[PDB]
Order: sequence, then structure tokens, then C-alpha cells
Amino acid sequence: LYPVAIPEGSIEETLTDEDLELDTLIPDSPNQPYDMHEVITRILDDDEFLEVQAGYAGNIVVGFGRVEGRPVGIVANQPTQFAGCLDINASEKAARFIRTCDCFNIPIVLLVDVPGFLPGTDQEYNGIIRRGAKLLYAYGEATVAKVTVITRKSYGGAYCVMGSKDMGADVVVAWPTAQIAVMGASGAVGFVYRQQLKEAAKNGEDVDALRLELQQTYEDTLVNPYIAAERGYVDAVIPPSHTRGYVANALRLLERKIVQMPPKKHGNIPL
Amino acid sequence: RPLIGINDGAGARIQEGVVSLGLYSRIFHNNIKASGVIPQISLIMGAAAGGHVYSPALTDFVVMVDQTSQMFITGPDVIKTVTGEDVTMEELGGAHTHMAKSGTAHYVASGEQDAFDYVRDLLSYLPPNNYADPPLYPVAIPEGSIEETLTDEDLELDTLIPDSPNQPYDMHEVITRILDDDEFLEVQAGYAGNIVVGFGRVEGRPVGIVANQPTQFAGCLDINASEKAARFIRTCDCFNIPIVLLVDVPGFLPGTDQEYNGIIRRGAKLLYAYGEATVAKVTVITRKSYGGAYCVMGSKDMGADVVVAWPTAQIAVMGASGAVGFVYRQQLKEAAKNGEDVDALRLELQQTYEDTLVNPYIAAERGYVDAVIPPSHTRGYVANALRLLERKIVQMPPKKHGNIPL
Amino acid sequence: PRQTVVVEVGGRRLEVSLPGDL
Amino acid sequence: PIEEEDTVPRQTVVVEVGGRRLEVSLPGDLAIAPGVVRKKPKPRKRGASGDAVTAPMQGTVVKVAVEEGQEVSAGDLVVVLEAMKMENPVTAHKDGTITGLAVEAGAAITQGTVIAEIK
Amino acid sequence: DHEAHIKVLRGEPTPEEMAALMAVLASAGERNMWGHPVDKLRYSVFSWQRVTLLERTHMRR
Amino acid sequence: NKTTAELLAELREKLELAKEPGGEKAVAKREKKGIPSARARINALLDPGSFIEIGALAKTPGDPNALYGDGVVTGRGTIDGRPVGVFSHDQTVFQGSVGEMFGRKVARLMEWVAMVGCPIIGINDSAGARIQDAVTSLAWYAELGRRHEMLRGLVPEISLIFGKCAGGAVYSPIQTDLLVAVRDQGYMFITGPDVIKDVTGEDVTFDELGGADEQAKRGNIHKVVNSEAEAYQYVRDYLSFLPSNHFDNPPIVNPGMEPEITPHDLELDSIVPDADNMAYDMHEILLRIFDDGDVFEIAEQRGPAMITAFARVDGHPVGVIANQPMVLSGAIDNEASDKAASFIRFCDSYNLPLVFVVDTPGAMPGVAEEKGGIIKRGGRFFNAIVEADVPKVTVIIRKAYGGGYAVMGSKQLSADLNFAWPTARIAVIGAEGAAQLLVKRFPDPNAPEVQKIRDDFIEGYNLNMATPWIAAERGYIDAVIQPHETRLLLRKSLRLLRDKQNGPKVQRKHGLLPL
Amino acid sequence: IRFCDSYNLPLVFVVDTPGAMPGVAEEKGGIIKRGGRFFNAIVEADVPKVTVIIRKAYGGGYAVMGSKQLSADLNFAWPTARIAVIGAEGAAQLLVKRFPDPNAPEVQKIRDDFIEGYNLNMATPWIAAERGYIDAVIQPHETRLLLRKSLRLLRDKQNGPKVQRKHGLLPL
Repeated sequence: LYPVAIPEGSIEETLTDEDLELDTLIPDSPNQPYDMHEVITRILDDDEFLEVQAGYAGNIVVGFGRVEGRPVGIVANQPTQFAGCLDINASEKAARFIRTCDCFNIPIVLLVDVPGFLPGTDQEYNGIIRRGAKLLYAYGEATVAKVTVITRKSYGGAYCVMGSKDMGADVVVAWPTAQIAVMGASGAVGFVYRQQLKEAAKNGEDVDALRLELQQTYEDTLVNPYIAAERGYVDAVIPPSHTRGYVANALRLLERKIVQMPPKKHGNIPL
Repeated sequence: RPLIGINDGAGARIQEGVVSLGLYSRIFHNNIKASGVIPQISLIMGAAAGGHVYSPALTDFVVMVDQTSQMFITGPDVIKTVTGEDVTMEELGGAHTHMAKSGTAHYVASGEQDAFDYVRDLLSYLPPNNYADPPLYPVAIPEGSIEETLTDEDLELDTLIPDSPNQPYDMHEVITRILDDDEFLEVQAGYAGNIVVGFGRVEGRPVGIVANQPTQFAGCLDINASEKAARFIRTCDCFNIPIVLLVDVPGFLPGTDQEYNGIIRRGAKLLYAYGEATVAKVTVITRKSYGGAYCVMGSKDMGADVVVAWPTAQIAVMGASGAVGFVYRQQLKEAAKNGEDVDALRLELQQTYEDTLVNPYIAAERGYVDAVIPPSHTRGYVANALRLLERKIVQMPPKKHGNIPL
Repeated sequence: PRQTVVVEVGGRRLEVSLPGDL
Repeated sequence: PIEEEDTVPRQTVVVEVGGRRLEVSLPGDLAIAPGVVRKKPKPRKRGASGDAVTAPMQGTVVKVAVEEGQEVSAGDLVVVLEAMKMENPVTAHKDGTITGLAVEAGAAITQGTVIAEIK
Repeated sequence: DHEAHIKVLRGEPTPEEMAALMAVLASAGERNMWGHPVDKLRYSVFSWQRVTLLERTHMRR
Repeated sequence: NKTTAELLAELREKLELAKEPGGEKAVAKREKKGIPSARARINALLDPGSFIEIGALAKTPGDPNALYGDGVVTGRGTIDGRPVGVFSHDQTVFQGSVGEMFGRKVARLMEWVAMVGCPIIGINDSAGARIQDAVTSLAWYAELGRRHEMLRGLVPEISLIFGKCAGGAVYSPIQTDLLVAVRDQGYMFITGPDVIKDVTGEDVTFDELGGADEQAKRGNIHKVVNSEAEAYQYVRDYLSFLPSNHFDNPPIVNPGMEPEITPHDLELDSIVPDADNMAYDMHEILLRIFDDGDVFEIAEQRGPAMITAFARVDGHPVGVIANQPMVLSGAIDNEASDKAASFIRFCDSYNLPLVFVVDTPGAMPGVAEEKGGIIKRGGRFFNAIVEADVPKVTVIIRKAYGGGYAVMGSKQLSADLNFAWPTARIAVIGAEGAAQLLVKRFPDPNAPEVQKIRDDFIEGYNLNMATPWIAAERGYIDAVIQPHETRLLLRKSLRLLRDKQNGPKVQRKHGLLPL
Repeated sequence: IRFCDSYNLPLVFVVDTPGAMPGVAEEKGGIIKRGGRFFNAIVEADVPKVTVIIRKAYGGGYAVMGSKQLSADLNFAWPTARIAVIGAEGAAQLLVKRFPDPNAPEVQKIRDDFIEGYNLNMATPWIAAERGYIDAVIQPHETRLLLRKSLRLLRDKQNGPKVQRKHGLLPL
């Protein structure tokens, strides 16, 4: 625990100009990616980030840094690689890194921007169900301080493989641009309004205009952090600039943490 | 108490929204929490889709129905849209797919009744929790030495191994003779036939067999076999079931595919599983145990409690073909310089090495093999070892958990 | 089976073969 | 209890069979104690090289044959014990010197009393 | 034979009465340490009962 | 190269040769001496056919003319159907000397027996250093010495000295819990008579320096027997009282015999002599107060004023410490003290209740005792009896004075139940000592004045002081009982105390013992 | 040893002994059992154990004075060290006893030949270093700083595996 003096004041009083760049980091169009290192290096002390396996599974970024002298392991989705999808390689990379952190009591901070799992028969035949269950198992067994920052997408099962409150995330915070949903609105519409698309097709209406209008309504209503915050899965919706403050303060609060688990010899991780 | 999940559901109920994802997260967290505490068995009985797939993966055993059971994360139409590939659900995630290719499924029942029968068979071997001893049937213990109590079914082993080291045999011939009542519950029979793993009994006591299979890939260890054996061993050691290795391994499966897919990292898992395992570990060596695969297939220093070898065992650093090429490299080089019949010299040296070192006795001499036994004795030695090692007073340095290669 | 139960009656040994299980 | 079968507890019952008053002893484990072993119990008897001459039973010491410091040989008389007005001559079990002597004539004596020490 | 037998201390039955007697008398005649109380007891960090009760329960067979 | 059948036959040939790896010459020499083979010995000790040999073909690396087994037989066996580990030195190979593989095999067996948790029996024929590789034997003596500590207080260790246990070979046996030796065959010494002569010129025979009876009197060895068969029987009996390990329970044998007051109990009412100077054999009490005559005596010759024995109460094993008035008036000498202490600690480590049968004037006064360390040995006895967590019950028969009263399971030092027979005499010192000390030294003369004044003081002291009634009034003893009560009262007392949990005690690395 | 282990003091052994003293006085004194207790104490002790061998480690003297085989953690020898079962003179006596000593110059020659061979090839630390029984042969001036470095490393020594039980046993 390298000593550093924390500046006194509120979380919003102590905002640096570098923190304020997070408020403008996220592109307006959800199709435009951004480099998650821009968040990592700003929440970390001194931008010092020891990336582990930088050339492997670049769709997820894992590595060490410090938050107020405390070592942290950062695990983060990377939109510029495979749109940030989870896959076999990223799941195994993250799972082992998490388990090493948990062995040595290094808090884990998750930066989440995940649309889902990389579609493909190659992923299926190589075991994405069994392989991806390892990242669940690692995060669920991880008893160290686990904090989650949601930046943009957290869809479907990947909202669970990235660390949700019921997976024992100690603090979950979302940026305003977070998008927490069962699936993207384009897919959701085909289920939720299937009956209206049916009757529109029987009437021969402009079913593509109805598709667009319904998808718009869905995205405006549901594909936002507030529903999750209402259901209590996101503890706070914060301005991005606050993220460094929130991570630091939550890690300090979670410096000491007891979690009770049933007695076992060992865990039978899915492989 | 054991948990049984009969799974048949297509995804989150999207109308409910995120609530579904929260209760998925809770179900998964409970499956992790319970993992290694109580046996968890899943039966897929339909199209399990979306989040429904991770719960089976976190449970200890997965039964599927041959054509009525599908598992996949993403829909075939999604796959088509994003990649153009056309697949039916059956091709994508049918029982054959998850047995042979993905290796997620443990059994592919011919029907729902067969599936239930298989799950009852599993539960017959499994204790209700890690603080319980496996269900131990009383047995008519025979009395006298192994020599005095050999059955003819045991004597059948004395003639089993083919004379030529290059001719394979079905290891089930050994398994069903050493196990009680010939009855063996194979796990993942279809996935990686170069390793056979499953449950049985000896003197009524549950055991986990793990065995090389000479008939496929010469019995090489590959990635799939290494992971199959690792997870089966770890399940057994979670639930106190002692494990018996039947070893006939020439080495690892050579190839750039195996290397690029990580035979190093993913084969190291079987090392981890075996070294961690604190239940009784008995090794019988039948023909080969070479090189690194000697270490992986339960060497003594890995903490094999009882290691025995048949007289046909061949325990060596490498086969004589290569060993000659290293041990006699200089002499062969001189014969090549002088223009001798270097091939005849190789043949003579190879014969010499085969006759000298490629046998069990060198390892018995080092004490890596406790006894070189007539094959018929195997069931006696196994039963004696398992009867004595009910409780092993063994421990490892206190840790939160292992950092298993993952 | 038969349960051959030995009884002593005034010192006379008297095996009674009962039906086994019962 | 002298043989192995004698160690088993027994319950005695009266059984009437056709009116005949039979009396029957039932062993406490008969298959007609989770790890109890039965074996022939050892008699309450001392199955020696030791120096002590010891009284074989309670009685009175009607005669003392030895004197302090005398040498004796195996079979020589040491004392006579009157028990129930029967003579019980007690004799030296080994050769050696009487080197301690507690008894005297007319003394009442209990079993196992060390009469004398032969060294 | 050191087995403890039944014993007819008094009287003699006929064989038929013995058959009735014996038929009547014959007609009349896994560890799971999960949640064992010793785990439920609260011990001092230095309490000797951690040896002499807790281990002497969990280890004992 | 070879068929399976040819390989199997070659195997059988090797396994047969491994039965006599020294060959015809060494067989000849051994049959000349007339000494059974190490494996015939193991086969005699173990239950018929129960032996599985481990490392039969183990052979020293790189010596081209090494011999199988490296000089030791090692394996596992049942005795009376219960597991044991066995090793036995094979004098035919390298004179039985400790090689590398010999060390490895015995180490592996000690690991196995610690892992399963079962007794281990060594059969100790001479195991000297290798003539060709002495430093190896030095290292493996140290290795086995280390591996004993994983066994101490975990599993019963026995050694059967059937030869000259000479030099560094002694370091492993002396760790073991029970040493049996054979007369005129077993010897134990750290240096040979010849070496002693050369260094010092002191002259001693093997019988004087080494001999088994001398070592039993010195207390290095627990039993001397006349034959190996007797040794094996003594081992079977010894183990018949003991659990396989610290955690498992001992055999329960013939429980519930004689549920009532017998004539044999009523005979105790008159077994204590009327005159306080009269000695008697304590065995006349021990054979009657326990379930039967199976009082299995251990270390008989060592400190013969003290009896350390196993017995059973209602079929449960108990360790019995009794004084022996027949010897040294029952005074607790140096060897009685150390015998008691070690027997106590053994019994506690194997959960045997302790029954103390007291009849002692206390420590033996004298210069040879003081110079021999009676203070420190008694301190060890004091410590052992309070360290022991087992049920402790005491029966005071006649005199129990001073430190004898203390160490023989007083209620102080935390004995659990204290009974006295009405003959008991509890005091700091006997009437003779109290008179000779305080009263008699005031007169100058041994006049018949002081004679009658002294006799009257004895008369008063043997009534008002050296009687149990003070101790009973103060509750130092819990009851004064008629002797015949003792057997059934012990059954009830140990039944009550069976589940004793001792405390409060603070857990620590270990206690400390005057050493 | 047992006191130091109870109060967690590291144990530094400084060894220079021919081992147990020969004689009937010591034998009748019990040297065997005291040695067995010394063996027990040193193996029982969990504290850091460091041994410096300064010049003579024979037999049980080697074993008991913090041999690695008896769980000494770090073993150092000065180059004067001599590790053996017995000294050269005793091995000679074990040899010249082949015949009755004539005091002949031939026998004195065979004796001194054996002495010098033993003192060069046998009773020297190099065989122990080769076999790794001792971890270093060190320049004597190094010893103070090497003790510091070794005990700094061993500060947090946890001994294991050990099986907890009511107590061990040592032969009283």
C-alpha cells in the first residue's frame, strides 16, 4: 500500500480537468467505438497501467494499476475490438486474471461495455457455453472488493458475465450513456410487438415504418440505466467525471470485507 | 442435498426486462456457491437458449436427449445475420454437437426415461454433500491373499495385452474386469475416446476410473482428453470418490493444431487436478507411460498412493527410436562419417535400449513403481489400497483457492 | 436358507433347523 | 466366566408351552454392542524370578522355619500357615539368603503378604 | 463352538413343544458430518476444544 | 522382443529371486546362524497371508551389482484384522546396512503409516552403516529420525530388537513407543566394547554394556522376552489395547462381565495387612479391581517399585499406575518417576483413562537419588499428570505421603475422582518420620523415656493425623469406600467421565517439561 | 531448543563436535535416550533453523547439530568443516584392528596413509556440498551478514505439513 495523500473535499469538489474529459469521451452514436484505455488511464493513478496479455483477446483489456496506492486489477470491455463482444479467449483471459487477483486480495474494477457474445458456430463448437461459464465462476467466487462501472452497453447474459449486483458486485455505478437491457431494441421489437407486426402485415401497412417507430419507442423507454437503478441493480447513475472518485471511495469502504460461503474442499470450476 | 435442474426454457422473458437478468445472475451465483458443496445435475429436455445455458455449465453433470435437447447462446437467425452461416438448431447445439464437438454434455440419452435412469445411476455413486461418504454397499469380503482369491475373471487379464506393442486393445476389457459386477457408468463416452472416464465400484466402494484408450489416437493425451479427465477428477475429489488411473500413454498428440489451441495450458489442467486431488489415487500401468505423460498420468511424486505395473509396462523417457537418436547421437555420427551400415547400427542400438531400459523394472528399482504384479492381482491391490485409504491424513498449504490453469 | 440354532435342553444339544429368513 | 461364551450377558425368562413351565436363558445378542469382542477371559490368577516369598492365602503363621540371614534352597520350608485348621507349608522358591523377614509365630497373615525376601 | 446358545434351564419339552417354542421366539426376534453441532458451537481462537472436541469429532472414525 | 507370457514368467522369476536376494551363500550363512529370514519373520508376525510387500525390487542406482531390496523388507499387514505397517532388516544384503534405497523404503512406509494412521512395527536386526557409502547411511539415519516426528503421538510405534542394535542404528528405535528385545540376541549400545576399550580401556561384555536385561533395568527397553514368537505375541497383546491412531477408538473387549459384587471383590476387604510395616504384592489388588486378570504389564523391570499396565474397565482400555509395596516399600525412585511420566503421556496421547492405585511413602530419601535427579524427574511426573487430559481416577490403598500423595493422582494436580480405602493414610510424612524429626531430637538420650514418649506420639499420629478422615473432612478425597466396591465404582466413574472435555486450557505450540 | 521454539526465537547452530562421547559412564547415564530427545526437540521446533559448521561434524554430532536431514532450514559450512560418520583416526583403528598392532613402521605407514586419504577425500565438506546436504560453503567473514540475510528471509517461516494433535511424545 504505497502512501499517497488524498485531497480533501466532496466527490464533485475534487473533480480534475482530466476527469472532466470522461463527460465527452462517449460518442453520441452507439455505433461509434471508443478506446477503453481512455477510461482506464484516467481512473488510475498516474496513468500507470500494467496490461496483461495485451496481444491476446484484445476484445477484453485486463491489467494492474493503483487507486490511491491500492493495487487494483482492471478488467474492461474494449469496443474497438469485436464491438466489445465476449468470446472464448476473452472469457478465459478474464477468468484467470480475476482468480489471480482474488488469490492475492487485489480488488477488481470492471469497466463494462458489452453487447453480448460473439456470434458463431465456431464459438459454439469450441465451447463458448462451457468456456464463458468460467468468467461467471471466477467473478462469483471472487470475494475481494468488486466494483463495476457501466459505460454504454450491458445486454443479456453478458450483463451477468460482467458483474451484476446479484453476482455480488459491491458497488455498481452507471454513466448516463449506459444501456442495460435484455437485448438491443431491434431484436426486442420482434418479440414484444410481434402481434402488432402481425396485424400490420395482415393490413399490409408500412411494417418497416412501424418497426422503426416501435424500436424508437423501446429504446427511448427501456434501453437506459434508470430502469436498472429503479430495480436497485445500479447503485448510482453518476456523471463520468465522478468515476475516479466513486471507485476510490468504494474501494476504501470495501478495504475490509467478510463474505460467508458454504464449507467446501474446492470449487469444481467448469474446467 | 443434491440439486436436480430439469431445464427447458427459451431465454429471458424479455417483457419482464432486466429483472430476468438479475434473477439469472442470482441463479448463477447460487450455482457457483453450491459448486463443490452439493452434487448438481442438469437435464436439458428442450431448447435451452440465452441465459439458460450457463446454469447447466455451472452444474456438475449435464444429461441431454438425443434430438429433443438443444443448447445455444444465440439464435441461428442471429448467427445468419451477423455471419451468414445457415444452421438448424440441431446442428448448432444439438446433443451430438455438445457431446462430440463442444464437450459440454456428459450424457446423450436415447430418451427421457434413459436420461432419468442415468441421473439415478449418477446419484447412486454420488454422496449428498462433501461432508458425506459415498454410498458404500456391504460386500461379501473374500479372505486370504490375492493369490488365494484370484478369480478366473482376474486370470483373463494375464492374456489380455497383445504381444506386439503396436496393436491396441479396448481398455473397457480391463475396466469391466476390475470393477464390481462388470458395471461401469461411463461419463462423456462420446467426447474424447482417447480417455475413458466413469464411475464404478470395488468391493462395493465407489471409484472413479480414468484410463487411456489405445484404440483412439494410440491413447495419446490431447486437449479434449486432458480437460475431460481434469474436470472428472476434480468432481471426484470434491465428492470424496477415490480415483484409479489405468495408464497406457505414449505421449501427447503431436501437432500445430494442438500447440496453437494450447495443449500446454490446457493439458496442465490435468496435472493440477491430479496433484490437488486428496482422495485415494491408485495407478495401474499397462504398457506405456512415456515422458511428460508419465507425470500427467499420476506418477508417484504427483502423490499416487499405490502405483503398480503389469509386466508389459514400458516406463521410459521416450521411445527407443528417438532415445537411440539422442543417447547414441555421437556414435551414429561416427558411423555415418566412416560409412558403416548406420541403419543396422541404429537397429542394434534400438534393440539394446529396448532390452535394457524400456521396461518396468528400472522404475521399480527407483521405487516409482511399488510393485510389478501379475495382472490378475490388480483387483486385489486396488481393493486393498481403497479399503485402507478411506481417510487420508494429507493437506496442502492454506489457500483461498487454487489458481488452476484456466 | 436354514438357521440351524443349537439349543441346550438339560445339557442335550438339539439343533433346530428353522427356516432361515423370517 | 471361564470360556468365551460365558462372557455374554444372559436374560432368564419363564416360557409356557402347551402349559409346560419351561425356563429358558436367552443370550443378549442371539441372532434367532457395535464393536464388542468376545474372547476367553483370563483367570484372576498371577498367570517368579522375584525375591519375595509371598503368602499363598490368608491364615495364621503357626511355625517359622527360617532364621534371619539363613541360606535356603528351592523347596526348603520357610513357614507353615494354618488356614482353617489345615497346614499349608510355604517353601522357598529359589536358592539364596533370607535378607528380610516380617513374620513371626502366631501372626495373622493376609494373602500376598511378603513373608521374607530371598536374595 | 463358543457361540451363546438358548438354554432350557428347567423341564423338557417334547419335540413338538420345542418346535413351537423356537418358532415363537424366532418370530418375535455412513458419515454425514454436515451441520454437526460441533460446527455450530462458537469457540475462542485459542480454545483447546478446537483440538479435543472439534478435530476429535471431524477426524474420528 | 518378448510375448506377454514370456514377460509374465520373467516377472515371476524376478519376484522369486527377490525372496532370497543375497543368494545361496547368504542363505547358507543365515541357516548357519539359525536366524529366521526378515520375511519369514514378517510372515510370522502378521496374520497369515495378509502381507503386501512394497518396493520388493527396489535397488540401489548405478551400482551394477546391487541386490534387490537394499537390505530391508517393507510392507503392510493385518494383525488381528487391523492394519499395521511393517519393516524388517534383512541381514543377508549388505549386512542389512542403511543404503539410499533402504532409507527411501522405510521413509515411504513411515509416510504411508502416517497417512492411513495405523501402527508401525520395526523388526530390528543390525542396520549398521554401509562400508562402501557411509555418508549415505549418516544422511538416511537423519532422514528417518526426522520422519519419526510425524508419527510421535499419532500412531503406535514398536521395535523388536532381534540383534545388536549398534551405533547410529539406535536413534530410530528409541523414538518408538514400545521396545521389545530378545535375551542373548538383542543388544542396544551406542559404542562397541572394542571401541570403548581403545578410547578408554574400560572393559565390558556385550551383556554388561548392551544386554537386554541391563537395558530394561536402565529403562531404555520396555520388554525382554525369550523368543521372537513371544515378542510377536507381546506385540499382539500390546496393540489389543490401543486404537490404530490418535483419532480412532480402541477395541471394546468382553464388556459387562460380572455386573455384581463377586467373592473376588469381597476378598479385597482383607487384602491389606494389619501391620503398617508389612509389604504385599499389589497384583493381588490389580487382578481383582479390573474386569479380569488381563493386567498387561509394561516396563516391568524398569523402576520395579512402580507398575505401569493396561487393563480394562467394563471392556474399555485403561492405563493403570500403581505403587508396589513388595519392592523398595513402594518408594517412587528416579526410574519409577520417569516410567510413570512417559506412560502417562503415552496414555493421554492414545486417550486411555488413568487409574492410580496408591501405596507409597513418597520419594526415596538419599544422596544417590538426589545426585540422580529425583527433583527433576518428579517435576516431569508432576507436569505429565496435569498435562494429561484423559479421565483420571485414584484409589488410595494404605499410606500415601508427601509428594507420593501429590503425584499419585491427588485432586490437586486435577485428578477427576478420588477414592480411599479405610486403610488409607494421608499425611506429609509417616508417624516415624514426624517423631524422629520434631519430637525425638529434643532429648539428648535414647532413654526409655524418649522410647515411650515416641511410641505414644506414633500412637496418636497414626490415629489423628495419618488417617483419611482429615482429607475426607476437607473433601480432598471424594469418598472413603469399602474395598469390594472398587471394581463397580470404577466402572461407574469411568462411565461418567467417558466424555470428559478438559479445560479451560489455552492452545499453544506446546507445553514445556523439566528436561 | 524447546524453550526457544516456545518463544519463537530462531535457532543458530555453531557446530564443532566429534559427536557422542564414548564410554560406559555415558552409556549407563542414558546417552541414547538424551540423544533421542535432542533429535525430537530439534525436529519438533518450528522456528527458523540455520547451521554453521566450523570444523567437525561427525555422526550424530552432524545429525543433531542442525543437519538439513533433521529439518535445519539453511546450512552453511566454513571450508574447515569436516562432515563424516567417524574421524580418520577412528576409521584407522577400525582398519588396523585387521591385525594385532606390531607398532611396525609398515603399520604406522598404512595408518598415516589412510589418515591423509580420509582427511583429503572423505572428511571434507565437498561431498556434502556436491550432494547438497549443506547449502553453502562460505568465507568465514561472510557469516554475520549471511545470518542476517537468511533470518530475514526466514522471518515468516510457516512449518508444514504438520498434523495437529494433543501433543507429540519424546522419550523420557
